[PDB]
Amino acid sequence: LQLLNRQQELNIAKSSAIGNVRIIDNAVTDPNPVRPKKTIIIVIGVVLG
Amino acid sequence: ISHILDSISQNYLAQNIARQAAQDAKSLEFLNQQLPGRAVY
Repeated sequence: LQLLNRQQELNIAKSSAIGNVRIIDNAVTDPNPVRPKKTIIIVIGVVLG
Repeated sequence: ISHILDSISQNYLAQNIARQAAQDAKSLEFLNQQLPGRAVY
């Protein structure tokens, strides 16, 4: 019976299994592209010219 | 803005006191799913 209780506890622990890792924010895309940086490219064009 | 900041603080509080109980909550969930010699019960 002691081994039965230990087996049940191990079943619970195996199934729960919550890890030390947490997904806080799932991935969502920023709708504003990060490339190309249009303003800095045009400014660099002006200054280089 | 004060209503928003109070909401932020309360959401943070609830998130913290839910993460603390998360492991025991999932253990209890699986135990409820696991309830079907009688000493083990």
